[PDB]
Amino acid sequence: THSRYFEEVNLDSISECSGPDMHLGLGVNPEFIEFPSFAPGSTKPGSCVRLPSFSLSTTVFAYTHTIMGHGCSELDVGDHYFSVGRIADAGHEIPQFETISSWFINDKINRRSCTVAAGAMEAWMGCVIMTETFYDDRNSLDTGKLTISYLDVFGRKKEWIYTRSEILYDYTYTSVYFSVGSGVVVGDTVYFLIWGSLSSPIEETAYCFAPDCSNYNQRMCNEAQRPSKFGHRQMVNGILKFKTTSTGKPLLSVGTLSPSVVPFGSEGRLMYSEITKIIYLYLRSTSWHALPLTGLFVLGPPTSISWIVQRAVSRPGEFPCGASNRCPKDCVTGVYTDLFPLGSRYEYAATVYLNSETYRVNPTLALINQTNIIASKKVTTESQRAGYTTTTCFVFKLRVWCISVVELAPSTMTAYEPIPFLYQLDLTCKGKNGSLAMRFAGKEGTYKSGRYKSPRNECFFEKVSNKYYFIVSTPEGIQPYEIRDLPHIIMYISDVCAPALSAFKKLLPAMRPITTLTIGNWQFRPVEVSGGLRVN
Amino acid sequence: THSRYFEEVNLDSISECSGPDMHLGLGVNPEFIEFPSFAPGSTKPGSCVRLPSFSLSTTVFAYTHTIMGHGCSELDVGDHYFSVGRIADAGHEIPQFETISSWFINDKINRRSCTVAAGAMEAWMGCVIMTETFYDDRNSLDTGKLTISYLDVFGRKKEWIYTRSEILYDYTYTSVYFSVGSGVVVGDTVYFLIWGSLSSPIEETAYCFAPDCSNYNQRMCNEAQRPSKFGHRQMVNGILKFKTTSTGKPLLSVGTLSPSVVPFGSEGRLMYSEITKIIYLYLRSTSWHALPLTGLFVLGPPTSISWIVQRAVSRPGEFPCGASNRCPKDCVTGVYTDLFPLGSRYEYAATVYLNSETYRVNPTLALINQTNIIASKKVTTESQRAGYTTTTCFVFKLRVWCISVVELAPSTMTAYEPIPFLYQLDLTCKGKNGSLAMRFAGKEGTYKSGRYKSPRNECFFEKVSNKYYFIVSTPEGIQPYEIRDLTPDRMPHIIMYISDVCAPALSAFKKLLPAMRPITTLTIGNWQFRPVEVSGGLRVN
Ligand SMILES: *[C@@H]1O[C@H](CO)[C@@H](O[C@@H]2O[C@H](CO)[C@@H](O[C@@H]3O[C@H](CO[C@H]4O[C@H](CO)[C@@H](O)[C@H](O)[C@@H]4O)[C@@H](O)[C@H](O[C@H]4O[C@H](CO)[C@@H](O)[C@H](O)[C@@H]4O)[C@@H]3O)[C@H](O)[C@H]2NC(C)=O)[C@H](O)[C@H]1NC(C)=O
Ligand SMILES: *[C@@H]1O[C@H](CO)[C@@H](O[C@@H]2O[C@H](CO)[C@@H](O[C@@H]3O[C@H](CO[C@H]4O[C@H](CO)[C@@H](O)[C@H](O)[C@@H]4O)[C@@H](O)[C@H](O)[C@@H]3O)[C@H](O)[C@H]2NC(C)=O)[C@H](O)[C@H]1NC(C)=O
Ligand SMILES: *[C@@H]1O[C@H](CO)[C@@H](O)[C@H](O)[C@H]1NC(C)=O
Repeated sequence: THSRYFEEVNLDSISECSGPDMHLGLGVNPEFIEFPSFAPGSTKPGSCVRLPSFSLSTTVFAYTHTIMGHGCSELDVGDHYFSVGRIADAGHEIPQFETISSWFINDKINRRSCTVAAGAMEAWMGCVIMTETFYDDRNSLDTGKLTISYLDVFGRKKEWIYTRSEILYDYTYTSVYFSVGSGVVVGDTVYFLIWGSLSSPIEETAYCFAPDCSNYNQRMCNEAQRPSKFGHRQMVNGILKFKTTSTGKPLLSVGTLSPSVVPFGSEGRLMYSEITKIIYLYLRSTSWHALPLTGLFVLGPPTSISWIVQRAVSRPGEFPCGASNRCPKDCVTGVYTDLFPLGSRYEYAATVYLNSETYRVNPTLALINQTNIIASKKVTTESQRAGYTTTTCFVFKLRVWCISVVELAPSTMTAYEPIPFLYQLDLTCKGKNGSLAMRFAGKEGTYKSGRYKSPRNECFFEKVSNKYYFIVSTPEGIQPYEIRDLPHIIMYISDVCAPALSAFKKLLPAMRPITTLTIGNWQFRPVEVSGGLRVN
Repeated sequence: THSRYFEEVNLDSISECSGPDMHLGLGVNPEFIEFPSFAPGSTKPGSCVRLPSFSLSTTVFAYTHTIMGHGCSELDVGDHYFSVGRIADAGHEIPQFETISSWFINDKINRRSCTVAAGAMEAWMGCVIMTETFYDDRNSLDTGKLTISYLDVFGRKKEWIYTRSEILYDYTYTSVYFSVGSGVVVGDTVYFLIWGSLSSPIEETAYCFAPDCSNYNQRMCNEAQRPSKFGHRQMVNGILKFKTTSTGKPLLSVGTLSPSVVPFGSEGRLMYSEITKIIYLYLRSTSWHALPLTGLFVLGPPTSISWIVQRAVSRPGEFPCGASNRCPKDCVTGVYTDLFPLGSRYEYAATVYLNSETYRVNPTLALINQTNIIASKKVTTESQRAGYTTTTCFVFKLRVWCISVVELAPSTMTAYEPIPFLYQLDLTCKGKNGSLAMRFAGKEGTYKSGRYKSPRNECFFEKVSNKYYFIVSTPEGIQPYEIRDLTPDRMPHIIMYISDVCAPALSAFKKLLPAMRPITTLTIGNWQFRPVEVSGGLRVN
């Protein structure tokens, strides 16, 4: 079909090379590649782009970010960006993200916690509206007023505004928020992940599975489930289901997950694999279980969740509920850092987590294997401030790629700005023999190993200010030299890059203050020259 | 539908109320509107987006920005963003910019000074390539390697690479660079503005006009033409012309402007108006003429330029040639800040200039005549660093709008980032009576006066953390208030709506100065509102 990717393949999560004989790792360190960002920046000073939501299906992908105006305030939340696009081939091994349709919402009504679900050549956006024109001092739970938007690759834009009565709730909620993590569409049913407080308790038996707590009790568990904030109402998680084959306004149903399996109802992401027929469930830890809440969710009655222990990363938060905290405590704090599953049962994962323990700073890309971190790479710097992070991986031209959008603070004129990063995960599983024990394969074929292209290590001549200069271009740095000696003899680049590269790779920390000349009359001196129009 | 904007028309012509009885100004203060930026940001921490080029024709607009990689270095210049799009109507008075086709160049060859020119349903891009695999210590003319890219609204892409011999040069150049300011397409001919050093001097006296200089000499004028940095080669300006509808590779011709009219050859912008049939020419001042170099180019078989004196803004520069030197000195420095003409003969102009004297900081939007500044507004802060600025104005639904893309520094992860700003210029011409003596008109009708919509002055109830509270949203600030029952209806439980308390609360909120609303209890009717700052527990800010 048109307006759809082709070389895009879901990860073969059967890539579980377990057993002590085989060890999984990365062959080539991931490198951030430059491409036109599908997340357009803000143009009004003060208005910040935040809360990114990215979903990838087997046909198209969808993206959404909220533009909080009036100095990055959560009270002017009516301006959003909703886009549907597709990955594409541009004649190279680099997947090129393409935006085909975009729906820039600019109405006045405040829509918060806008999540996205990429479907079959279409996308659904779930937001909620808490603003109300009337007020009653008596107890009067306002309609959740959630809006479901519908954007197709053909430019079609539709939307429905629901009330509390139209939606089928199994239990009465006090407030309903969409999890900023992406929804998922399977078959004819779109499922979104929601979280909210219930008016009355249900099981009163919290998750109460302490990861590494020495002293804990059940009362602490069920007390943390109903924090002091939100009015001591149990924060539970639920699934919103509505069918795409419905005429006009879709019918909505809500199935609330039992509080015994969900530790704390908060934001989270739903991912589904056609290769596995499994819906992996990520749940952001906004309470005490700072260790990542990954699990495998089972559709259809009876709905079942299998939580998986992750002890390689964590989410920063305020004391006493920051990283390294393992005991149940009444607290609401944390950050959204999802973990994309790279195994059939979350055996291996790829994520962009905040390395700090308390302050939400230092974004770091990392591949984990539940026990440790297989590999790691800092996004920018250690002092970099960050916010929500989302990560989604795919396969393009028999190579595993990943796109990770992270909120970064500050910005050029705003407080936050979600920026995407495309990188290659050269997954390699090798034995004790030091050799690759197995080559990961898929339906399209065996995944290729190595870099998509050889590193650029060239040397050329460049004219600046009517003067020619030798240029050594290496992946670690580019240095210009000035030719300073001789119509009797002419020359070209010939083979001077490699002899210069050999000495330039060793004296790289010294920035090569000397230059080994040639036997001929030619010679060059290392000087830094710049254009006259931009001194910078 | 079609792939062009509707209800968009050019300005000028009617803006001729230059009579001393009538003064021209702005009615409503310009406000930056939020829209999805058609300048996509960078995704690599090392590569920085820079050198924006924006062109707007009578059908579509074109944009281009260069991604300098390897730590924002001007040596890794192979990535470029080329886009063609259109304005559109979304049921509002706001001009919504729409990007139709985008061509992300990612070759390895270094292309510097990439200029764009919009026209009909397509756009042309002119870049140069100074990289050469060959080299000669003796003086040899390098291949021009001019690359002309071609992008249509249907996604069609084409490109040509030229040679020093294929192009028709009236004089032998040593180096040729495209002016970052946008080109223009008239009829079937695409005109770009180029600048460069000549191998041999034409030996013509410079512009040699004195912007209020007590002492200047003829030789001082000729010194700036041939600076020491470029090897005493006269920096001249020329026009590259190539015709569309040509077979295969289009033929390129170069017409060098005489050094008598052009003071110093550097970057510049060409803008042509269908209503006026004139090509207004901006020239970036990179020498001593710190005053903005605006002029009116005519396409006559004899090339002719008439420069218009502007004494309202200037460009920051080094100590010998700053924004206040204005007298002939041998120097090469400055910044690109073009001025979009709002008059038939550059009578009024709109720009975003750097208000500082030396450092390229403090970007400031300003509308000027030929002597002073009509109105001014800083973009963000005074300490904001900036770079190149480009500005293009138009009409949408009988309203004067302007888009200004300026380089801002620093960025989120790069050194530079071009960001656009959309604002409305409420041009009003009136006399001392104080009543509007002139209503600006156009082909579609009289340009409407006033703000595009009434300012948002709303009040509403919002529930956060299961707690309802008042929210007063005004254009100056948004304040939440805790609702409390001041014995209303002789019962604690009550029902109140927005329209019953919003208008007087808005009146009281506008009177209270900043830092007073978040501490002042607002009591009205039978309800007490207490300014309390509360946010959701998900994200603390
Ligand atoms: C999750 O992923 C992490 C990634 O670090 C794994 O943690 C490491 O696991 C390894 C075992 O797989 C631990 O032991 C290390 O083994 C190396 C040798 O491994 C085999 O391979 C070589 C050939 O490739 C053979 O020569 C050798 O006999 C082994 O059969 C050693 O190299 C490591 O330590 C030494 O390395 C060099 C010398 O090569 C020395 O200079 C170093 O100083 C060092 O002494 C090491 O012994 C390793 O310790 C684990 N690291 C951590 C941080 O825990 C997890 O196992 C994995 N979890 C899973 C899969 O469940
Ligand atoms: C080129 O642009 C300049 C800026 O637009 C023009 O300057 C303006 O010229 C008019 C001519 O009438 C002056 O109008 C008079 O101004 C005074 C004062 O008005 C207010 O402004 C001053 C600012 O210093 C302030 O001190 C006062 O308190 C007032 O608030 C009135 O008394 C008169 O009635 C009359 O309107 C403008 O003042 C003047 N503006 C500035 C900033 O100098 C200039 O005329 C243009 N040139 C041409 C040839 O058109
Ligand atoms: C302003 O007032 C005068 C009073 O004589 C009047 O004649 C004129 O028409 C009015 N309007 C103008 C000058 O635009």
